[PDB]
Amino acid sequence: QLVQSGAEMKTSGSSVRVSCKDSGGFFPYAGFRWVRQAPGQGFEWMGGVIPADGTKHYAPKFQARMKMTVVESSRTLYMELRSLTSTDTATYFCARLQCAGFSCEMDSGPFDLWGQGTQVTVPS
Amino acid sequence: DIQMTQSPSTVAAFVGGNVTLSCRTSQGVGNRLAWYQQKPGKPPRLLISRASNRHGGVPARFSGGGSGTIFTLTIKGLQSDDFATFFCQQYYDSRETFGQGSRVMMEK
Amino acid sequence: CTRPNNNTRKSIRIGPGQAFYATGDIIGDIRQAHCNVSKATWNETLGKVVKQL
Ligand SMILES: *[C@@H]1O[C@H](CO)[C@@H](O[C@@H]2O[C@H](CO)[C@@H](O[C@@H]3O[C@H](CO)[C@@H](O)[C@H](O)[C@@H]3O)[C@H](O)[C@H]2NC(C)=O)[C@H](O)[C@H]1NC(C)=O
Ligand SMILES: *[C@@H]1O[C@H](CO)[C@@H](O[C@@H]2O[C@H](CO)[C@@H](O[C@@H]3O[C@H](CO)[C@@H](O)[C@H](O)[C@@H]3O)[C@H](O)[C@H]2NC(C)=O)[C@H](O)[C@H]1NC(C)=O
Ligand SMILES: *[C@@H]1O[C@H](CO)[C@@H](O[C@@H]2O[C@H](CO)[C@@H](O[C@@H]3O[C@H](CO)[C@@H](O)[C@H](O)[C@@H]3O)[C@H](O)[C@H]2NC(C)=O)[C@H](O)[C@H]1NC(C)=O
Ligand SMILES: *[C@@H]1O[C@H](CO)[C@@H](O)[C@H](O)[C@H]1NC(C)=O
Ligand SMILES: *[C@@H]1O[C@H](CO)[C@@H](O)[C@H](O)[C@H]1NC(C)=O
Ligand SMILES: *[C@@H]1O[C@H](CO)[C@@H](O)[C@H](O)[C@H]1NC(C)=O
Repeated sequence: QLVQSGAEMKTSGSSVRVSCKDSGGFFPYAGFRWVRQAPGQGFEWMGGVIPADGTKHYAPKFQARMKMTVVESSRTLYMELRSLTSTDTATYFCARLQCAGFSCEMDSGPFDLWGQGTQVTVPS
Repeated sequence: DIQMTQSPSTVAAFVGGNVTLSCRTSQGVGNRLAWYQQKPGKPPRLLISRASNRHGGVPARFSGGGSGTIFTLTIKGLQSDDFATFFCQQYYDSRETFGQGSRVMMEK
Repeated sequence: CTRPNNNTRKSIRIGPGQAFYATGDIIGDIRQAHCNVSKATWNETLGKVVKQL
């Protein structure tokens, strides 16, 4: 399962680093996604990283603010959001693309395995 | 990009009752459309892929239909564990985007 | 030179910790690859070559 860092609270301007460790492998086999959920309104695509080829794919909005890394030793994805704002308060999820048995999607599927969430609140 | 407008938002229902949602895309996605279900705290739970194909652990009471641009989700016989916020997702284009949710309440 | 189909990888596990990256699906309509060489500036360089030959 994917397990994330605990809920945090930051200031307007500071940088927040979320984390996502997947206990069970799935690192060189599937492609993971970073999705944040504003309070009580839908989701919002924010990134995607295939750790087998090491290809990152940032959304256009969060293209210059954030950057995501991979650490193969500890098997952890990181998402560092640099320029916070009062509107970046959201529950941040890391997901994983669908795996139908032993053949895992790497490029485009529905997210079937989610993380518990990391409630980042930034008031200002 | 691709926009998903979920038609019936926050529709009331009672246990053992019919309820039909609707997810209408901006541009056609073929059949690449998934349906999620999130209860207030948990992360979402994938229900349906390919807009009709259910998953392991989803009851037969759920049903995804439609194709092209207009998709639906029909829960025929409701139960007290199905009242949540349902999201529809296209995974056609490069970055998959979700709807905005469509709650199902319990006021009898 | 271009390849206009949009592929979609799908990694298949064929053993203990070693995967086979297949092609799961082609999104859209399938279209033949090709290459374009501008006929003007290609015929002109063929003229140059045939002059030097
Ligand atoms: C290779 O196989 C092992 C063994 O099946 C996989 O690890 C195990 O994966 C299962 C399935 O997710 C985990 O069970 C889960 O436990 C959580 C609670 O932590 C529960 O909420 C889920 O519903 C599910 O029952 C199990 O904990 C896990 N065992 C570990 C990590 O020691 C492994 O993921 C597989 N790896 C690959 C690359 O396929
Ligand atoms: C796979 O490759 C295909 C190319 O055949 C991609 O389809 C094209 O995707 C782009 C954006 O990624 C679409 O451009 C958009 O067009 C609309 C006009 O409807 C415009 O308003 C937008 O601003 C944007 O420019 C393009 O229409 C679309 N071509 C189609 C649908 O025929 C596809 O996104 C790729 N998918 C993956 C998963 O890689
Ligand atoms: C192969 O593809 C390249 C593109 O990578 C083509 O070169 C590009 O051709 C376009 C014309 O279709 C050029 O646009 C020009 O833009 C300037 C201003 O930027 C404008 O003043 C011109 O009237 C024209 O619209 C573009 O600059 C050019 N790119 C480069 C780097 O030169 C090329 O034509 C293609 N060749 C074949 C055989 O398909
Ligand atoms: C729900 O609708 C179906 C037909 O679409 C009908 O057969 C069924 O009896 C309905 N159930 C209720 C509880 O109204
Ligand atoms: C392929 O043909 C079917 C048959 O009408 C059509 O419904 C579908 O939209 C076509 N696909 C594309 C990508 O044009
Ligand atoms: C190529 O160029 C030569 C002269 O530069 C001309 O005689 C000939 O007709 C051209 N061929 C084509 C196919 O344009």
